[PDB]
Amino acid sequence: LSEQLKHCNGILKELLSKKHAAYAWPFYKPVDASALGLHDYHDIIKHPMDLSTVKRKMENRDYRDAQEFAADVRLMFSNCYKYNPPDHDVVAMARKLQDVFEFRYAKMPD
Ligand SMILES: COc1ccc(CCc2nc3cc(-c4c(C)noc4C)ccc3n2C[C@H](C)N2CCOCC2)cc1Cl
Repeated sequence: LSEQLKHCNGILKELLSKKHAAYAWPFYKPVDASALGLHDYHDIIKHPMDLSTVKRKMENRDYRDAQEFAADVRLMFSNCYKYNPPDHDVVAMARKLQDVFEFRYAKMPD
């Protein structure tokens, strides 16, 4: 639905909003592995994803349905849970942002 894609865009805007910036910020841009010294990142993560990429895809009308959008958002979180030890600060931030996402995604119009 166009309606469902608008709900997805609303979620995306919320994830990027000041309200959630304290825990969303690591997810704003692609992981710069070389800059961070994470020289194994691209050997472990096959499909990098981040909120700027989700935004560009939405703006370019790449997503054809809500589930395609959701798969990229969940991919972003899964990459974080795969790469980082579960006690890492960034994983705590991911869990909080994923809670924001999942509870609002569940309110999808249908
Ligand atoms: C110009 O504005 C910026 C400022 C900072 C960044 C990227 C910084 C960054 N971006 C990061 C992305 C990750 C990350 C994520 C998210 N998922 O796996 C990894 C690795 C991890 C660290 C990242 N870090 C380092 C920081 C200091 N984190 C360390 C760990 O605890 C949370 C804070 C990018 C931009 Cl564009």
